[PDB]
Amino acid sequence: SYPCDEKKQNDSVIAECSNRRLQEVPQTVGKYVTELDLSDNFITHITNESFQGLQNLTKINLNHNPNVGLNITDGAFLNLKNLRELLLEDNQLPQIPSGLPESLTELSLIQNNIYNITKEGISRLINLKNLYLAWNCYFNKVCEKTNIEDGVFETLTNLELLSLSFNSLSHVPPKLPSSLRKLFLSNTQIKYISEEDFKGLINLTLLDLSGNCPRCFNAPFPCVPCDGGASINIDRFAFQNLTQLRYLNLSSTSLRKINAAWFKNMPHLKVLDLEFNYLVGEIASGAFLTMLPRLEILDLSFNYIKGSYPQHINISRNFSKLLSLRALHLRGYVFQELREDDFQPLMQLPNLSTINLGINFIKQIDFKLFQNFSNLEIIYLSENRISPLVNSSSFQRHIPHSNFYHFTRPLIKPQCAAYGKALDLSLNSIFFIGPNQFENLPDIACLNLSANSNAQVLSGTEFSAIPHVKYLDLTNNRLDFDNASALTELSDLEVLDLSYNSHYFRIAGVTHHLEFIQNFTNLKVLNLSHNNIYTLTDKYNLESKSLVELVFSGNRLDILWNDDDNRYISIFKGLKNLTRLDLSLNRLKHIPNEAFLNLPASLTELHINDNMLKFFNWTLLQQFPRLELLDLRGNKLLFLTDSLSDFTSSLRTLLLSHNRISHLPSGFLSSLKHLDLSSNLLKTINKSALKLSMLELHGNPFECTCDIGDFRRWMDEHLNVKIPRLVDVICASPGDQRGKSIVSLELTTCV
Ligand SMILES: *[C@@H]1O[C@H](CO)[C@@H](O[C@@H]2O[C@H](CO)[C@@H](O[C@@H]3O[C@H](CO[C@H]4O[C@H](CO)[C@@H](O)[C@H](O)[C@@H]4O)[C@@H](O)[C@H](O[C@H]4O[C@H](CO)[C@@H](O)[C@H](O)[C@@H]4O)[C@@H]3O)[C@H](O)[C@H]2NC(C)=O)[C@H](O)[C@H]1NC(C)=O
Ligand SMILES: *[C@@H]1O[C@H](CO)[C@@H](O[C@@H]2O[C@H](CO)[C@@H](O[C@@H]3O[C@H](CO[C@H]4O[C@H](CO)[C@@H](O)[C@H](O)[C@@H]4O)[C@@H](O)[C@H](O)[C@@H]3O)[C@H](O)[C@H]2NC(C)=O)[C@H](O)[C@H]1NC(C)=O
Ligand SMILES: *[C@@H]1O[C@H](CO)[C@@H](O[C@@H]2O[C@H](CO)[C@@H](O)[C@H](O)[C@H]2NC(C)=O)[C@H](O)[C@H]1NC(C)=O
Ligand SMILES: *[C@@H]1O[C@H](CO)[C@@H](O)[C@H](O)[C@H]1NC(C)=O
Ligand SMILES: *[C@@H]1O[C@H](CO)[C@@H](O)[C@H](O)[C@H]1NC(C)=O
Ligand SMILES: *[C@@H]1O[C@H](CO)[C@@H](O)[C@H](O)[C@H]1NC(C)=O
Ligand SMILES: *[C@@H]1O[C@H](CO)[C@@H](O)[C@H](O)[C@H]1NC(C)=O
Ligand SMILES: *[C@@H]1O[C@H](CO)[C@@H](O)[C@H](O)[C@H]1NC(C)=O
Ligand SMILES: *[C@@H]1O[C@H](CO)[C@@H](O)[C@H](O)[C@H]1NC(C)=O
Repeated sequence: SYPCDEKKQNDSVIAECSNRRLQEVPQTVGKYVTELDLSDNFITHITNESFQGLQNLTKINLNHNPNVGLNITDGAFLNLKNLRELLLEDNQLPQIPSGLPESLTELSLIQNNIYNITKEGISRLINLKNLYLAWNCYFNKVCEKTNIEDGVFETLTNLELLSLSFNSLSHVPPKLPSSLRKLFLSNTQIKYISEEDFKGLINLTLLDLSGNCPRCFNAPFPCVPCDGGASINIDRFAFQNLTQLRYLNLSSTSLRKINAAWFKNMPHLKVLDLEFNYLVGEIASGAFLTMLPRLEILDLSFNYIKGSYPQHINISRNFSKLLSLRALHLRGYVFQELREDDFQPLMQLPNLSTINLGINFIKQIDFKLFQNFSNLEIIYLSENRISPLVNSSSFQRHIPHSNFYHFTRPLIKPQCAAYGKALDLSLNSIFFIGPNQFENLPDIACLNLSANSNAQVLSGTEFSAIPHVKYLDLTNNRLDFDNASALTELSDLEVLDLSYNSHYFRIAGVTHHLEFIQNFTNLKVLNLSHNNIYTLTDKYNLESKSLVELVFSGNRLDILWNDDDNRYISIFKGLKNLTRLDLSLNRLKHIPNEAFLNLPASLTELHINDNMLKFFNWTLLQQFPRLELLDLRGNKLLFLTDSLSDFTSSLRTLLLSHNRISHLPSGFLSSLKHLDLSSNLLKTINKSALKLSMLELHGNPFECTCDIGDFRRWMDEHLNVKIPRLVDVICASPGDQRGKSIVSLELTTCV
């Protein structure tokens, strides 16, 4: 299957064929295909010729064509009347391709030049459930405003989703179809919303009016405010008939007042986005809060008053009325202290599991207040000013197809929250953890203390008040490991991340003690990456009866092993239950044979990539019966073993990309399902016949003489072995040949 990778399932077959440098649509496309993917190519012409009696095709993706306009022939797709989804994004169009099929349910024309939405190109469409027209006249192109001729949509009676964001409309278009469920109009330069704007949209569940009269604060053009920094103006009766509304986005509309009356007839509102407005007032005395007993997510982030740095956050009593609230986002309100009384209104909300107070520059917090909550699972306090526990103004400056407006990535890694209540204190000033640092905290399972300039010597008492932490993140600090009892008070610890604490490890004379590792009975994952460890004090071996994974990259094994009295010859041996080991980025030029033999026999996965090894004693693989993955990418390897099977019976994956292998020997030979030989120095592959699902080869300098026949043969016979990127497997020589994919070859002249 070339050049498109025909993948199968589920209950339909698709031809993955994008980003292959195509100038055209291959005709040689397996019949009876559900849909085709042709995004990210150089195609420039779409025509009747283009799709011939495909018939079967339901979906077509032609986005990003070409990667520098796109020419399309009227009625080009009509030959396909089973076409339901058509994607034409980033194709630089200046009009809605005329003559479009009526079988379309979904049509995307995002990121194009279309400034006129018309009945000729649209109204026929009829079966459209989803229509996307975002990013066409987003000043400038140049483009004054988007023009929608009156009634273009009313004939689309099955229209469930209409997206017109990032287009200058000035006014909401009339004659909208009552079937609408989602209406996106973010950044449409609409300043006034009238009573009649959404008159008959009785089925709306989502309305996005964000970025209209934005609060540009600390941003330049294309961010453009309404004259005099005025907020969007919404009529009192603008939403009286939108009783099905679940999601309302009013982020960055420069609102100062929220009219409670807008919500009288909106009992189902689950999500309300009010980020990037000027609502500190409303937050203190907002009547609109009494109208939302069913709200689950309220985002009030970045509503700070420039230059204001109040002592306390002023949260209205009415917050107590948001009985269905599950998450409250209060980033960037900016205040100095959080007292138990300040959060009174929220202590009764039964479903509140997430409180986000990131970026508030809070100096003090009465932590006992968190114990008075029914369901907190996530306490996000990153980027605050908590100090070790023994003003009047401030200068805070803030600086797709995607959004919601809140960094949709989770607040805490999921591998961490999964264990329980999570507390994030990263990016604070806990440069030293005091004796009462964590007093009065609920039972925390997940804790992040990353990036706090902490240079202390942990001694075994710092976490006595929260001894049930399972996942502890101590990355990016300058901890001084000079006490064997460090962290032993966390008997339940399962994941410990000490990455990026190189500062004391680098200094000669300072002592380093990692003995605490063995004291944990349930420790599973330990990451000591990027610590430049090159010596240990007194106790030279890491040991754990439980540890399963050890990430030791970015340290200095070259020094620990490559020199010495064999002090660290058995450094990892005592990791009796280890299955994964990362030794990348350790500047290894040579591994002592006994050093390698002492790695735990229990290993199933070993990474040694990105070192500088030139030889590898394969024979050593004999002592690793359970070894399934072996990674050696990014080295300087020269030769391969001639008898691989006399050493391994379990190896399944072998990664050797970015090496200096120039000759693949006889064989091999095997449980080996994956082999990566991409980016090496293979001029050609000698016959080497024969159970493997994948073989990577792009990047080698192949010699395209008739010798490329044995191999060329090989592939033809085995379409059962995936060769990702055949397109990139290229001829290095000879010169007429060079640059040509080893399959494009006009072999015939070979006779
Ligand atoms: C210190 O060292 C530790 C340990 O290695 C690092 O933490 C690990 O980080 C790795 C890499 O981020 C994590 O692996 C990732 O896990 C994600 C979540 O997995 C869960 O959910 C999936 C399905 O979503 C299940 O399959 C799975 O069993 C888990 O329940 C995955 O989503 C990630 O995606 C992977 O697969 C996709 C396939 O599409 C690929 O696109 C990705 O590239 C990737 O291969 C990935 O598997 C691992 O969870 C971490 N361990 C822990 C305990 O957190 C630290 O980050 C490191 N510290 C620093 C600073 O580097
Ligand atoms: C204003 O707030 C709005 C209310 O939340 C925001 O609306 C959201 O906008 C985002 C981005 O445009 C949409 O997210 C996308 O959704 C599609 C659809 O995926 C569907 O299928 C997947 C299966 O994989 C499923 O998991 C989803 O739940 C969907 O059913 C995705 O394909 C995209 O990758 C992306 O996630 C939201 O869907 C949309 N919310 C809703 C409820 O429709 C809006 O973005 C905000 N405005 C701005 C300017 O930020
Ligand atoms: C602890 O918080 C830190 C800081 O926010 C997180 O580290 C960042 O992680 C993100 C995404 O993984 C990266 O884009 C940043 O570069 C990281 N910054 C720093 C300072 O390291 C970290 O992921 C958090 N840890 C957990 C377990 O949630
Ligand atoms: C819109 O709201 C007004 C308010 O009186 C009401 O009279 C009208 O019936 C509503 N329209 C629809 C279609 O529900
Ligand atoms: C504890 O929570 C309840 C609300 O559930 C509240 O009445 C009480 O005042 C809180 N305790 C303190 C000390 O704030
Ligand atoms: C909210 O909390 C109540 C009481 O703990 C629980 O019964 C309910 O299921 C929770 N709501 C959701 C949506 O999980
Ligand atoms: C570790 O720290 C504890 C508390 O400071 C201390 O009592 C002990 O002497 C230190 N040294 C060792 C090796 O445990
Ligand atoms: C940790 O293990 C070492 C060596 O077995 C032992 O000396 C020490 O008492 C242990 N520490 C704790 C807190 O259990
Ligand atoms: C070995 O690792 C496995 C997998 O996490 C774990 O279940 C087992 O308890 C570990 N062994 C010991 C001795 O803790």
